[PDB]
Amino acid sequence: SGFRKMAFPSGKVEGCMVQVTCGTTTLNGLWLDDVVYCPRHVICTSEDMLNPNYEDLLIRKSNHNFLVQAGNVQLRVIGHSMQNCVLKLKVDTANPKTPKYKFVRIQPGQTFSVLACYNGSPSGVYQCAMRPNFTIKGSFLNGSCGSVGFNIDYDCVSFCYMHHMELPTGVHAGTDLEGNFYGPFVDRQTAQAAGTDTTITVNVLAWLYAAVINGDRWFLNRFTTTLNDFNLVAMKYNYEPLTQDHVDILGPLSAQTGIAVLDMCASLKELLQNGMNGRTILGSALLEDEFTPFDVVRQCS
Amino acid sequence: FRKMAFPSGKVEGCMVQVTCGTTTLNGLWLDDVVYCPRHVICTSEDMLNPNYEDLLIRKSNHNFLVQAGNVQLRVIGHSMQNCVLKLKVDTANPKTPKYKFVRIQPGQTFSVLACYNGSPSGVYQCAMRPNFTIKGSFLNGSCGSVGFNIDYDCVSFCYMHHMELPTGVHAGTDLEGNFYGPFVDRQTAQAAGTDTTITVNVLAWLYAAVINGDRWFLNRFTTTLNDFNLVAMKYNYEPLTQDHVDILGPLSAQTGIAVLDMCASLKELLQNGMNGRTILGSALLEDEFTPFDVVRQCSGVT
Ligand SMILES: *C(=N)[C@H](C[C@@H]1CCNC1=O)NC(=O)[C@H](CC(C)C)NC(=O)c1ccc(-c2ccc3c(cnn3C)c2)cc1F
Repeated sequence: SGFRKMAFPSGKVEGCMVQVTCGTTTLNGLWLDDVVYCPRHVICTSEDMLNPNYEDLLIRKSNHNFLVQAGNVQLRVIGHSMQNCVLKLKVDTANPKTPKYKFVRIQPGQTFSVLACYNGSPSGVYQCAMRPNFTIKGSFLNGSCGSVGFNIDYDCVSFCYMHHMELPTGVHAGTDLEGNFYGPFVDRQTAQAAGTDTTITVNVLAWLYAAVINGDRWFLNRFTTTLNDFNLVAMKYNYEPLTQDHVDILGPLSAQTGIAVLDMCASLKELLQNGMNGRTILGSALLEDEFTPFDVVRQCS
Repeated sequence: FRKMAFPSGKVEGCMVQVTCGTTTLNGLWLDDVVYCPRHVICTSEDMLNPNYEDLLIRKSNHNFLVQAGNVQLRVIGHSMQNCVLKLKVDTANPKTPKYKFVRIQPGQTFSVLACYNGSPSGVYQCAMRPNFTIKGSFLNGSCGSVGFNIDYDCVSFCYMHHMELPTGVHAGTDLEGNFYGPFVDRQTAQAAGTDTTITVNVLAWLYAAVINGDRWFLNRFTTTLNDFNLVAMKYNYEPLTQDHVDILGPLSAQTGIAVLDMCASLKELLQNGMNGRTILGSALLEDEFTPFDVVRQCSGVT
């Protein structure tokens, strides 16, 4: 038993982290085979970041302007290119610690682990979700750029996120490993707002099932609802609509607990309309939406 | 602020499986020794009432199967230290980090690398509760998973998982095999005492709120340590030790708020409540962030 926010073991990713420096600008890179991936704004000075013409800045750089360090060993850069907002540095040595890996672009609501790094050195690991407004509610300080998000399946690391920036509200924005931002953001030193965020309903439902599996049942009720009437209330409260695919992927939890998905939906509807009344669920005073159905099944089975 | 675990790679490189008969659990391979729970030498029926000295004298080195993945490590010695089994193996682990064995206090936090059949599955952050349980997340086969902190490049191992209690909390030992709390490695009804709130960590959390500009709860009073301890116990809060006051030193200096002034502010929060206001966005006080965790998350950690 037990239920905790849980990250993937980070060792396979730790073995890939390096430091990348251009001028006075240092951040993290990801070293896979003979290529180092990092945010392109490493090539900017402080004045460059206000309105950077990245292609001009990169054409004015040479290989020796990039200092790559794996621990105390300098890696010689022998080529460079740019793919969207990611800079790619070919080095003259293959990383012997390279895991089996893939690059994927995740969907809102999906979760991943973040290895927060500074100066190429791993600092901490934690679990994140892609928000519906395509920000992530991360924990990142100065120098964290180039830290990555990932999932692990068997022995294969699927990289899904590279960190680029923080927004005025404190949430974070970044790219996939092709350099394309999640969301309407740009790698420029300007204050940028996100769209209004919403709550990930399928994840809240998974977490309520987790609560039942671990003995928290006070929020249950006899009632059921139709899917449409649930979605009407959900949208009223800025919750994402629940699709039939969502109902289906909740099936295993429904069977494990004996609680139909639409019965649990009636419970959540009651919680939205009435609140928690000073009570807590799994120790939380708010409805948690950063566990997927898969996460709950994995931790409870 | 968010619970974050230490990077787990240095510990992942030390996880192995240990099997006796059909019982498999996890072990920790450091240099040429593997550490694991001694109840690996028990059958399910043995666990109801085990005699560990008598079970272990019937074992030889060749009864223990130690595997790093599919690779067997030959056992060349064995001994029991309290509730931990130590197996000397014929291979020194090339991935051995700099390490230490530490016994932590209630309230201290650590990362747990949850493992199954020697294979790391997940990492999460835990606090040792004042009743010497942890609110962990463990399935069957997780025994022998370890808890740790990392300081510079040194791994301090502080917990090895042994058992689940009726309330669903977890119990275990340090790496010298001494249980935290009054628990035993026997399959009987065991109860954790009623738990309490970790005062030193609530104070750390309040300092963290002040650092972020959220300081409505600061009052103009101070208190003595004795008076605060006596009041706090009436609210199911732990009393503070001198060591607690010391580890709050850095946050007190960073904010300019004496530890005892913050104690008086917390005392007011307890006697008067929150009154529908929040601290760091939350209506509950958080008690599983240590002073070190606050400094970690707010500053550059390795
Ligand atoms: C990578 N190392 C950093 C990570 C940042 C640093 C602070 N916390 C993080 O997560 N990335 C950057 O510094 C990027 C560089 C860009 C991509 C060129 N910039 C930012 O993260 C960034 C940009 C703008 C603001 C900002 C600007 C004006 C504001 C704000 C609030 N009110 N006004 C008027 C915020 C902040 C910011 F961190």
